[PDB]
Order: sequence, then structure tokens, then C-alpha cells
Amino acid sequence: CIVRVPIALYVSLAPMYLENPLQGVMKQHLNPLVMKYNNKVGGVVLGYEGLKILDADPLSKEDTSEKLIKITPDTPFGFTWCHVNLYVWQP
Amino acid sequence: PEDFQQHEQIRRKTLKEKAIPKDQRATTPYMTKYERARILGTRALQISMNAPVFVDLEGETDPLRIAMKELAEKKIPLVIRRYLPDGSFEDWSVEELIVD
Amino acid sequence: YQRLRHMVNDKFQVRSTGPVNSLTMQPVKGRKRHGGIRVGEMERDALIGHGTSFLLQDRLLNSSDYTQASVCRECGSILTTQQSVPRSTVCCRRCSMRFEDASQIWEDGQGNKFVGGNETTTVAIPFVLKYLDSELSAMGIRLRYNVEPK
Amino acid sequence: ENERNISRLWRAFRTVKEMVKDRGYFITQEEVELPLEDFKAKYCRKMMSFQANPTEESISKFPDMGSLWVEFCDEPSVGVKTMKTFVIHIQEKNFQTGIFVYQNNITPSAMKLVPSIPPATIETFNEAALVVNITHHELVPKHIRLSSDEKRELLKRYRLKESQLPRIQRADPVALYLGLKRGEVVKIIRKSETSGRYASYRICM
Amino acid sequence: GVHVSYDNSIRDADGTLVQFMYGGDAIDITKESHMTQFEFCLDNYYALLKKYNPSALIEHLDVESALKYSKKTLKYRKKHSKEPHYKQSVKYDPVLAKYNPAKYLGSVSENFQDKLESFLDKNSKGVNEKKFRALMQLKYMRSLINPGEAVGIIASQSVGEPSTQLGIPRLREIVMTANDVAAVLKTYGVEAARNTIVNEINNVFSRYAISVSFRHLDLIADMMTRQGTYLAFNRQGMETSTSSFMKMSYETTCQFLTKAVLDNEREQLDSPSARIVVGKLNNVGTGSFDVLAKVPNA
Amino acid sequence: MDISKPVGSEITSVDFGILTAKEIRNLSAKQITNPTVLDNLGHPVSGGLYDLALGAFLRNLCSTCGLDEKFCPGHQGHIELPVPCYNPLFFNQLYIYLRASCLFCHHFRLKSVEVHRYACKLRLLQYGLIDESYKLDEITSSTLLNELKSKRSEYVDMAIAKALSDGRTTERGSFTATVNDERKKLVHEFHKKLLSRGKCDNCGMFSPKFRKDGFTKIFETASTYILSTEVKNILDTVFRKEQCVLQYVFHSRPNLSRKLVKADSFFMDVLVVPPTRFRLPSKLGEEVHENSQNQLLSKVLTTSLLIRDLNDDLSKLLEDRRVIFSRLMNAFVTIQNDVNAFIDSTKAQGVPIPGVKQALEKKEGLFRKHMMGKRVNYAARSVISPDPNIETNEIGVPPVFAVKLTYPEPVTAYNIAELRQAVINGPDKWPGATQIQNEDGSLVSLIGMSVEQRKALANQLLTPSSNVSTHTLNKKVYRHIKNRDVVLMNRQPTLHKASMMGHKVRVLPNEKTLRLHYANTGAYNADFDGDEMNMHFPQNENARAEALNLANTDSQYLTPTSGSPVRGLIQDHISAGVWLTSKDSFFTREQYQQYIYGCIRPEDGHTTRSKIVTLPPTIFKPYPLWTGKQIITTVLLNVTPPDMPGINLISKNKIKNEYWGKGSLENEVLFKDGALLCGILDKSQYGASKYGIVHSLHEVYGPEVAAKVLSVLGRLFTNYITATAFTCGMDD
Amino acid sequence: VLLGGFLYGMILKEKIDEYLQNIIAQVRMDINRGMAINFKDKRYMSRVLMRVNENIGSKMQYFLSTGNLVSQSGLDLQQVSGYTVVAEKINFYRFISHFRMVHRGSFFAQLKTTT
Amino acid sequence: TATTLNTPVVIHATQLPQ
RNA sequence: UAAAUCGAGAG
DNA sequence: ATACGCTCTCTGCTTATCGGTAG
DNA sequence: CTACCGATAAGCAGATCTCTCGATTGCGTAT
Ligand SMILES: [Zn+2]
Ligand SMILES: [Zn+2]
Ligand SMILES: [Zn+2]
Repeated sequence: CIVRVPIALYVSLAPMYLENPLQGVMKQHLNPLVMKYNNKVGGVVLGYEGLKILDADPLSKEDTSEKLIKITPDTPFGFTWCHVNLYVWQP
Repeated sequence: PEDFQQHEQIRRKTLKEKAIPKDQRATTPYMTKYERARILGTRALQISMNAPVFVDLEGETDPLRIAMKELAEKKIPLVIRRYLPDGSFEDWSVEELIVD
Repeated sequence: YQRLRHMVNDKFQVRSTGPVNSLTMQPVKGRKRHGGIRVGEMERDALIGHGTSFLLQDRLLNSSDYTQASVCRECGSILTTQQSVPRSTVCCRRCSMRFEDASQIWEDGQGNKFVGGNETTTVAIPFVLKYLDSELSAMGIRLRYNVEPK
Repeated sequence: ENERNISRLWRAFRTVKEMVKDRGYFITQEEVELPLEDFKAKYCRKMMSFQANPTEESISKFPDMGSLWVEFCDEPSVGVKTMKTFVIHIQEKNFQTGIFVYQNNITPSAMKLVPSIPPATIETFNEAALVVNITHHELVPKHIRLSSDEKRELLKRYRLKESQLPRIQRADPVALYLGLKRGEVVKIIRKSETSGRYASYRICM
Repeated sequence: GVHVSYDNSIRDADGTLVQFMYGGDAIDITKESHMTQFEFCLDNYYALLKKYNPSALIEHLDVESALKYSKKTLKYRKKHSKEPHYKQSVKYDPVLAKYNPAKYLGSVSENFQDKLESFLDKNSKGVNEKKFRALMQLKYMRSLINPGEAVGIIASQSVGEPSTQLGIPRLREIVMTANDVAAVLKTYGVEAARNTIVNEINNVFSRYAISVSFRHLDLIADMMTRQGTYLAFNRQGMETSTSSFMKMSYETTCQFLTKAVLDNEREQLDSPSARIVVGKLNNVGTGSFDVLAKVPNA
Repeated sequence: MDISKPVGSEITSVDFGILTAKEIRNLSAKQITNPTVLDNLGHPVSGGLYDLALGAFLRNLCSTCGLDEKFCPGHQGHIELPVPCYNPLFFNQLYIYLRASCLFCHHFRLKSVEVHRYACKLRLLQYGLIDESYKLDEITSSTLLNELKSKRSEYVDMAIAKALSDGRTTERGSFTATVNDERKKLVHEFHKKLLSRGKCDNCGMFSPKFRKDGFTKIFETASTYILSTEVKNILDTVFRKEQCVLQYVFHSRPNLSRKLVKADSFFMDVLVVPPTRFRLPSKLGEEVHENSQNQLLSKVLTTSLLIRDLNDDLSKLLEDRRVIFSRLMNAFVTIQNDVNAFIDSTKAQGVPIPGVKQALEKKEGLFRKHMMGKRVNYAARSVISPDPNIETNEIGVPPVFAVKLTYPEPVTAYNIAELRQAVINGPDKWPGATQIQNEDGSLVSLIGMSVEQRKALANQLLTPSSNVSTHTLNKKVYRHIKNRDVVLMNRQPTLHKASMMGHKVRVLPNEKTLRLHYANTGAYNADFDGDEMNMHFPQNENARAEALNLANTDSQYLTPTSGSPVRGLIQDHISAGVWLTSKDSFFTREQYQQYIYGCIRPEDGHTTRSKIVTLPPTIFKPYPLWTGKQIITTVLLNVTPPDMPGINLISKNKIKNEYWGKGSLENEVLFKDGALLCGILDKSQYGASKYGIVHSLHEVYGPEVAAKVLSVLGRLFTNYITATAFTCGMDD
Repeated sequence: VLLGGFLYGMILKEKIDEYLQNIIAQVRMDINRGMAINFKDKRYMSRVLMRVNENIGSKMQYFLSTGNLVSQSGLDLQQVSGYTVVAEKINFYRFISHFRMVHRGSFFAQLKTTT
Repeated sequence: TATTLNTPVVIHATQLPQ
């Protein structure tokens, strides 16, 4: 009864993770989302896969290695969307 | 999961409509005073919170000084997004901008 | 020569974190109470005039009455949400419904259990905004604050 | 004052001829600079009535700009008898536009036939307002109507919505002189003290 | 909220365009001091040339087209001006209206270019004429007001602060409480009203011998006359404004709150007054753009 | 505000809508009954204005939420009004839409053709097509009226369709100042002509004229009073019939919600009591004065109980009914006036207590006193005293301010060299820290701590986080305002923007007054006869950037009023210039060298050569002399950047050529290739004057070089006046 | 110049007039409460007097400690507040100056025409 | 715990579960 | 711990 | 002794009663 | 002939910088 649920979250990235934004999103939010029941999904998240960061410039190729990440005004943190498929377990 | 998809699609479609293509923009190529100030402040904030260090540290401790050192060599990895009154925005990377 | 009575030990004051006017959360008024200084209309307009946007936003907002208040996404209200007694989250009241008509159930200290209304998120505002919200909902006017990332 | 009234009448006629020429209609300076002897030997008011048509250049810039009829009343006042007569006359030769002149006053009954027959717009003017041309005064700059291509280009240049431009009220004396219509953007050439001549705009509303 | 946009056109927070070119030339008054001091510029030609360093200011700037059009319009104007202003059919726009002064070198105002030409035509004197005009035009390119300047605030301060030193009541008869603007508007139209406003709001300052830059009087007059009428600076003029919170924060908060709530008015939080009331960053200067960070990994 | 607490959501916009009775009864945590705030023994009376469930009150855990006084935001309750009463905000709206109707046909007294015409005009103004509606008016028996209405409706719908399909107006309307202006004009003409109908058009039967003597009461004449429930029902029926026509008079953007506008919004079915947190009692030592809002709500609750009892007495059942009816009517009127008083404090009949509107109307209201101009934190005020040796871009912070004001610097791998020793110093040993804001947001204090423990804490500033969730953040130290920081100095009144500049802070060791260089005198229009001014200390790097770069004292040389300068030395230095740059001014080798090193000390960066250069003596024989002109020349040569020529300038001063003797040429000033060859420095050269030497240095070498020149000129003229005086006397 | 001794006498006179009016209103209340009175009995005089406010001195002390003129009868003065000045006594110059200053009135402070 | 630094602001399901 | 009104002052 | 009833300005807008004009 | 729209004549509402101190803060009556 393992379901692959494609979620689309709005995560926030620290300055220390501008070098590995993928690993940054994984370490900040997805890792704090594994093995915990999620009501916004429905089951218990066994794992994740296919983390994909959206872009702030619509005029970029789908493989643009550099994507613009909007920076919040008051703070040095970035806020951006990410589409990612979670291998959730629903009883 | 279906009204959400329409919401996301409309968001990104209006985003692409507003976003002026790179090879059509008609804004002043200099990095104006306000833009320079904000770039320095934002990159300084980032440096304070353990952002990547490109430029060499000659004993500086004020993050605004490290930001100024990065701006001297144009190593600052930011992008200005100049907004037109209509809402259309032109993105200019820091490097493309000629300061003073 | 005459020594006038306007000495410096009466006319110097320096302000840091401390007493706040609790209904509007801006620092209290007074040298004796260790109160802050007014940055009025003529100072705000000058701060804007220099183009200093972050400076004005730090004097006016970030230092005096900055607060991270929860807002319900759908109903668009600030002073409607509340904490939930565990048997531990934040839920709303206006767009939540009593459990008599209906997981997503949360209980108050009165025991009145509700369902739904979990569409809330943090927004940074001046507290005087919350007080104006109250003093307007007293008059029957409702201000709905739609958040950006719906 | 009969000679004085004739002199004022000739001055108003010259100003009207010039105003007709300004809108882009076939008049020349020889007609415009029609001296007092010319006015006496040609018209010394129904004889002062006439028709004007666009020039070829104006037609190229304004494809829909039609014929114009200019009239001068006899009785110092105008009633629905004359105004309906003028509307019927407009419908008789199917003029796109027409303008009217009164000496003393016009009744609201006559004014009740102004929006009577759109889109065949008919305007109305006095004589004393046209004794002196307003656009000749130093303070008023030059105004120029823009073709819809020019207006569209102006709106796309600044990414403006139509009403976001500065407004000029449709009742402005300049708008009445140049016969502006709502949505017709005007380019104005201001001779500034600090920048010389520069181009601004105003949408008529 | 009246600031400088990126079209080099000044407009309110919402967007209602106030003027298209700042003062007609978009020159910053804090950088206009030594723009017409040609003899000074020539004497220190080498120092100025070192300070501007046109070596890296040509790889991203066009010169030829703007200079061509400026020459063409200069020749056309010298062909004209025998006749008064109404007969002077344009057939040719000023360079600033057609070309962006901050993107095309040589896009300069008519009076400035004419005075520079007069100087170069009365003073025939290692510096040549072409290099001197290149340096002067680059200096003009660097003497433009940056986008996002609170020109409304600066104009208000520059018309109010010197007014501290006929006189102030005359100001109140022109700015606040409606030769006479009413007569010239009812007879000659709206642009004559604007010119009369500027002239009378200037000559009172002149009689006090305070130098007041016309890039302020023009902005004031073009904000007053934005509706085609003689909108004074009182609550009557303010009533025609998009953002509610500014009007509530100004005066008669009850009447404006009623009018806001009866129309279910949804103000878009653009005015400087509104953005503070709701806790967001301002819309002038440093906040007039976003900042986004490039990240290496995909 | 903390930079390490990021906020994602932002308020795009807000919209002003009326709250409805049904919505209130759903949100409320409790409805309050009795007009007693709190019973004796100190506890609050359950069901009163205060309560456990209206917010935690004075060490009483809130019932609604379950959190303490600090952690309870407060919750909103409501008052069940027995009868619906007028809302004083909308009384003029209710009184315009109460008239202009036929009480029988339940339409307006205007012919429905005109009503529909205005409805479609206002619908076109909803979308911004202002000119299209002016042609809509250009359309000119009863069965043909339906066709005329249908034609206008088709015209409007098709114009809307074209504009939306043309990319000219989206689904949310196009509202701007001009379209707003025309909409306001249209509605005002609508109402002006809507009262012009004294006799109905749908059924031509006259109606009584409603006459209002004053707020809280409306009278009919054929005098007669009319109950409020009658007015509510009348306008309810009218709005039901004309919902399609008022849907476009009470709206400006497309009502995408498609929610019908009622007459219930115009009436006070319920009063809303703010959380107890917003009506806490005035505590003054022993004195406790309850809120005026609490008193007004108590009065309304009393009137509610009285009128409810009169109603119940009438319910339990001639002459007794007559007296009870008169008393019930007066209870209605009194509760109406009490509600009007709780909202507005000037419509009442009876000095009067401030109402909720009175907390907003004028200055000292919630807008012009707590939103526009707030009261700021991390700031100081004092009296200014002059101080040369301050670089014209610096301000001298007293040690008192220098120990109080603090900045949160987050600890890095590169900062623990100095923040560790700042923590070791303590909150008193300048420079040093007063607080450590940890990874968990806890603010560990240093004020009451020992130096041993302080060093022990310092040894753990830059440790890894053993919390999986706080790995992003790091500790902050609230360091004292050091010498590198920036401060926004302002002096009220702020007549212009240049009066609020940004200075770099120098931590003077001695006295409690803000020490400021002379040059900024005209910039702040300040004196030193006890003038007071304030220093604001920004707390984040983005704020430091603007005062350091955009509002920086260097960036402020020319006032935008005319582009003229408003800097330049003022009083002593000007006369020291008229004397030092005279022809009589000759200086030996020792004197000249001391004057030059007295102001261009190259140990911090005054001069751009790192080794002072001199000038050949003007008079060789008999012994090496110099001139003040040469002093100015070598000062300029030392301060001016290398690999660049000197200034060339021709100008004048205010001293004529007669005040120096016959044939003199000192009135005209000449700089040639960076050397002062003629003329005396004056007010015109340096001072509030345009095109002088300092202005030229500003224009040529930049603003920073002009600032350095101002500092060096001030220091030199001071060191010259402290070795040579200048005095006014009675013989003068 | 009203000297403040004449003003003191005037306000004292008005206060004792108010005293008499209060006792007359007390008599009226007793007459319209059930009577049980006899005007020629010292017992009834002591009964009426002891229930009314005879503390005229504290009203003068109020007029001094707050400066607010509570005049039941409208006077010929054009203001109502600001009559008592604290003698700060920081200098003998300040103190001796207190006693030589006229005031136009708190009315005229808030005025536009400066004639 | 559970703040914007550690929890997504808004987490939606792109499509139906699969 | 407040908040108003009156008075006294600084610029 | 105390708790409960309470006759100094300036800009607009809005309301109003007297005029006609036109079917 | 009456109804509808102007038109002053009168009546009415809202307005005309920060900061430090001090003092004071209700009669009146029926119990
Ligand atoms: Zn909610
Ligand atoms: Zn609570
Ligand atoms: Zn009817």
C-alpha cells in the first residue's frame, strides 16, 4: 500500500545552502518530513525522490543549472517552490 | 489536486507573460545607487549567515566590507529584478551592470 | 556670567529593549520610564525621500512593533486564530465548524471541539495593525488580509 | 458698432477658418489671411456658411475623418426650429461632423439635439470665444492629435493602460478647439525653462 | 509616492503617469551643478576624462544612432523657429522622447545641446572639439536621475522648507486653497493653467531670492493638473486616489473609511502610507525592485 | 525583528468589507451578558466584559486558548443585541437609501429605465471602459422599454467581452484615479437626482417624506416616529427588489464572490467586544480606572437588560400597556444612542467619553500617532556640542550611549576573534557584549554575570548545533556600538531630507553629549545653545547599507532645492582663511611643516601618498620662507589622489580689490594645476557657496575627496587658529 | 488689571451664594418629601444644615490647586481655566517676576490675528 | 520547533495519489 | 505601569 | 459613612426656495 | 399649467514640529 504522491511544497533555503540548494532543501525540509505522519499528504512518508526546484525566471531551459531563487527582503533567506514525489505509506 | 494545478499553471503563465525576454530590455545598464546599496546589504546579510566565500579575506570582519570586496571583483551571485509600472520585470545579473 | 538650569543630566536618554505600551506595543513614552523617541511624519517622509526603504522599514516596523502573527489563509483575518489544547497546533475559528455538524478536530479549553480551519500561516506585521483590526471589527468593519502565497 | 460688429465678425471668421485648417481640413493661408476688404467684398450670415474636407495627408493619417460643415446663424438666439433644421441639414448631406455658431445664446432645447444623432458628432461654438484664438496665446503650447497607431505605440512604450495617462477634460477649451473625442491621446510640445521643447501627452476624457 | 520609474517617467505608486520626462530632461539637480560649466570642464578635461573612464562605458552603449538623430533634429530646428510656436509642426521628436538618455549616448535636451553648441562655436581653441563633446555627452549620460527617486518627497521638501524664510499666503492661494489659475483655465485650457501655476509659484520664490529648481515646480504643477482641472492640495484633491489607507491616514478618517467600506474597496498597498500600515516594504528607491540569488546546482 | 526568523507569506492587499451578524456568532469565544466588569474578591465575573474566555486576564489562564497572559493573543466576543439598531457609520447611506423609494411598489421613486441605465453605466465603470459608457447613454408605451433594457444589456456585455478578450482588462477590473473620479461623479449625480423624485414612477402614488431631526431618530410627516425595525424591513425589501442595481453601486471590482448585498450590513445586530487584552484597566499604583470602552459596553449591556425586561413584561400579558410601550420605546431610543456613543463620541445627546471613532479621527489618533509616526527602539537623544577632530562623516558617541546601544552580530568562523573578547569584556568594559541570542532564540544575559563565567560562555560561542532543526542558524552577540558602525542622526524638526543623515560612529571616552563636526551645521540648521538631536542605531545589515551609502554624509553635499551646496566651514575657519591665505602670511620651515602634518596625518589615510611631500620655499634668500597659498597647495596635493592632475579654477570672493590696496588682484581667485596662485580663500570658496574650490573638488575627484578636503581644511584652520588668535574688540 | 484679590473675593461671593442656594434646595426637597418641618425650630435648622455642603473653604482650595473657575453664574470673565501659577522659585528673579506679570487671557493664546 | 526555517510554508499535492 | 486637562519651559 | 445617578477663521459640501421652458 | 433643472442665500463640517517637568483627577443623596 505504498503510494507515490507528487507534492509541491514552498520551502525556504538558508544562505549556507546556496552551494547545494538541492541538498539544502533535502536537509532542511524533506529530511524533517520522512517517517512522520503528514496530514497534508495522507499517510506516513517512507521516502522522497525527484526533488525539482522551480525557477523565478520563466525564460529558462528546463535544465538551467542556475535558477533564480527569490530572496526575502528583510532576511537573507530564499523562498521557493519545489516539486518532489514522496514514497508515502498509507494504511 | 486539480484546482491546485490550474492555480499553479495560471501563476506561471502570468509570470512568463510579465517576464520581459533578455534580448529586449530597455533599462539603464548601470547599477544605480539604490541597487548597489541593496546588493551590498543583502550579500552582507548572507555572508553573516555563513554564505559562500569567494573573495579572499584580508582580515575583514565587517560583512559590508566583505560585500564591497565581492562587488569590486563582481563575484556577487545575485540578480536585480527591475519592475516596470505595469508589473513586467527585467532581470539583470550583477555582472551585466556597470557601476559608476 | 550665569549658570542656567538646563543641564545635560536632565536631557540625555538612550533606549533599548524594555517597557512597551501594551495595547499598541510601541515603546512607552517618557524619559523617566526609559521610553523611546518618536519618529514622526516629518522624519518618515525624509527617510523615504533619501530612498532609504530598508532604513524606514527598520525604524518604523522592525524595531518598534514587529510581530509574527498568524493569519488564516482563507478567511483573511488576524485576530481570529488561536492555539489548540492537546489531549498542539494553530487553528482558526471563523472558518472552522462545530464538530456537531461534521483527524482535523481540535479542542479548546472550554471543551468545544471544532473541525477544519487549518489554513493559517505566519505574517510579520505591526501590532498596531492588529489593534486597528480590533477597533474596526468593533465598528462592524472587517478587513480581510489576503496572503500572497495561497 | 455695426462696423465694429462686422470687424469682430471677420475676426471670428478668420479664427474659425484657422481652427478648421488646424484639424486637418482643406484651407490655405490665402483663404486664412482674408483681409477686411476681402471679407467685405465676399460677405458684405448664411452666406458665411461653408464646407471643408480633409486634405490628402489628413486622410492618410485619419482614414475615417469625414466632411465638416460650418454655419453662422442670423437670429442672435437659436431654438429647436433652427437646431432641428441643422440636424436635418447634416443628415441631408451625410456629413461626418458639423459645427455650429451662435451670437447671444443657445437654448437647452437646441442643446437637446447635440448627442441626438451619433456617431455623426455635431459641435457648437460661440462668436466671442472665437474673437481671439486661444492657441495663439503664449502660455498654451501646441497640441496634436495622434493616430491610433501613434496612440497604441505610446501606450506600448510605457506599458500604460489607457486612463493611466494624464487627463485633459473633454470640456477643455483646447479640446473644444481641436474637437477631441474620448480616448484620443494628444501630444503636447512644452517649451520648458529647464529643458527647452519636450513632448508630453494627455488623454482626452 | 510620486517617484521615477524605469521609463524615466515619473508616476504615482499605483501608476498614474504624472510626467514622461523629469523636468523634460531627466537631469538630477544634485548632479546638474557643473553640467553647463563648459570652461571648467575643458580646463580639467583630463581629470574628468580619468574619472569617467569611457574605456568600459562603450562595450554596452550605442552612440551612432542617437548622435545621428540629435544632429538631424538640430538641423531641422535651425531650419525652423522663424514662425511662432503653434505653426512649428514637429515632424521630428526631441531625442529624449525617442531615445533613452541612459542607454543611448548623445540623447540630450534641446537647450543643453544648443548652449554647448554656442560655446563650441564661440570658443575655437591636447583637446579637440569632438573629444570634448564626447566627454560632455558622457557626463550628461551620468547626470541622469536614477530610477526610483522619491521626486515627490524631494519636491515637497524643496518647496516647503525654503518657504519658511505674497509669500506663504500666496502659496496657500496656489497649492492648498485653489495671473489667476481659474481664469486662465476657464479660457485657455489646462496647459495654460499649468504654466500659470509654475510661473506664479516661482515668482513669489524669486522675490525672496531663493533659487528653486523648475524640476520641482513642474512636478508639482503636473501632479495638481493630472485630472485636467485645478486640483489643490487639500482633502478635495486627495479624494480621487486609489489607495484607501493613505486617505484614512491623512484626515477625516471616518468619511474615508465609510467610502472605502461601502465600495468594498480592495486597495493594492502601493502608496508609501499604505505599505507601512500593513507592514510591507516601501515602493521607492531600495524597494523598487527585487533581488534573487543564482544557485549553482540544478 | 530577527533576521534569523524568516517570514514567507506577505499581505498582497486588504479590502474593506462589512462584518455580518451571522459571521460574528460563529467566531466568538463567548457572548457576554451582565453589565458588571468584575465582582468583588478580585476575580472577574464569568459572562462579564472580562472573562477567562476573552483572553487571559491578570494571572488567569485563558479558557479559550489555554495559554498564559503573555502567550494568549486575546479572543473576540460579542454582545447579543436584543434588537437591531442603526450603525452610525452608515447613517447617511441608510438615510439616502431610506428615502428615494416608493413604500408600496418597493422600488425607487425613479423610473426603472433610469435605474437600469445607471446600473449599466456603473458596471462599465467597474471594468474601466469609461468612454464606452458615454456612448451607452447615446441610446434613444412600456413593452419597448424591456427591449431598450435588453439592448443596453447586450451592448454592455459585448463591450465587456471585447475588452476582456482584447487583453485590456482582466477578470478583476481596472480601477484607477480617473475611473474612480468618474465613478464618484456618476454616483453623486445618481443620488442627487434620485431624491429629485417626489412621486413614484413604477406606481405613481405619493409617499411620506422622512425627516430626521438628529441621529438616533427619524420622523415621518404626511412628526410621527418610526421604529428602526420598520426601516430595516423597508430597506430590506427595497434592496431585494433592486439587488441587481445596487450590486453596481456598492462595488468597484467585479464581485467574483457574487454575494448579495443586504440591508443587514446597515444595522447593528451585534456589537463586538475586543479581547480583554485591548481594554485592560488603567493601573496607577493603587488606582485602577477601568476603560472608557468597558464603561460604554457596560452601559449598552444595562440598556439591553432593561429593554429585554420591558419586552418580557409585555410578553407575559391597556393603560399598563400604554406606559410599558412608552418605556419600551424609550429603551429602544436609549440603547440606540448608547450604541452611537460606543462608536462615535459626538453624535450623542447629553466632555463625553471618547468613542472608538475618536481613537482615530485627528492627530493623537491611531493613525497619526501609532502608525505613521511610531516610537522607536534602539535609539538615543542628547544635546550636541561641537568637536573638530571628528571627520565630518563621524559622530562622537558618549560612553553612556556607547555602552547602552547594541547591535546583534551573528558569530561566524571569522568573527570569534573579536566577539569572543567582546563577551570576555562584559556589558561594561567597552567594547563588549550585553546579550547572547542563542540558536534556540534564548537571550542569555550578561549584565548580571561574573567575568569567569563570561569567558567560559565565550569559549562556546562558535560551537556546532546539536539540534537537527537549528543547523541553519548560529548564535548572535549584542555587541556595543563599535567604531565601525553607522548611526542615523536626525534633528527635529526635519524640514528637509538632508536633516536626517548617516554618520560613522567614533566612541569618545569622556562626556555625555553627541559631539558633531561643524560642517553639518547648515545641514541640520543646528546651533550649540542646547540644541537636542537623536541618534538611531539600525539593527540589520540592509539598514546599515542605506545610511552608509544612500543617506551617507558624503552623499549629501548638494541640496536638491537648487543643487547648491549646504556644507562648508562656518565661522572661525572662514576668518582663518581670510588671514592664512593673505600675502602677509609667511611661514618658516618648522611652522609650515608642522601645519602640514598637523592636519594631513598619514597614519589613518589622510593623504594618498603614504609619505608626506613638501613644496619648494617661495622665498629662497635670505632664509627659506613659505606662504599660506603654498599651505593650501600642499594640502590639496597631499589629499588629492595620485596619477591624476590638480584642479584648475577661476572664481571670485566677496572681498573687493579696494580692501587690499591699490592695484591688488586678491579679489579674483585662481587655482592652476593644483596650486593656489592668487586670491584668498573665503566663504565663497569653502562654505555655503557654489562653484568654489571645495565644490570643484567635489565635482572632479568625487564627493569622498571633497569630504576629506573639508576635514583637512577644518583641522588645518583650527590648528592655525590655536597657534594664532582672532579677536573682536571695542576699537573695531 | 484684575488683581486676584478681587477675583478671590468674587469667587468667594459666588461660592457662598451657591451655599445659600444649596440650603434652599434642601428646604425644597424637604417640603416636597413629606414635610414634617417647622421653620421656627432650631432642631429643624440643625437638621437641614448638617445634610448640606458647608465646606466652602475646600472649594477655594480647589480653585487654587487646579485653577479652574467653577462659576454657576456666568461671570464677566471670558475664560474658565488657568488662574493659578506655581511659584517655582528657582531664582529671586523668577519669583519676583511672578508677581508683576499680566496675562491677556488663555483665550488669546489660541488666536490668528496678531494685532 | 516547526517554523518557516524547518517546515514548508505550504505543502500541496500536485495531482491525485498514484 | 496608565490616560487625559491646566501650567512651566528647551530648541 | 458610603454606593449609586448623573461669548473671536478658512475651505469646501449639503439643503433650500425662487426663477425659467417646453410639451 | 406643471414639472424639472439651476442658483445663489443660508447653514454646516473639518482643519489651521520633537523633548523635559510639575500638579490634579467629582457633587450629592438616600440611606
Ligand atoms: Zn480562518
Ligand atoms: Zn486566550
Ligand atoms: Zn411605487
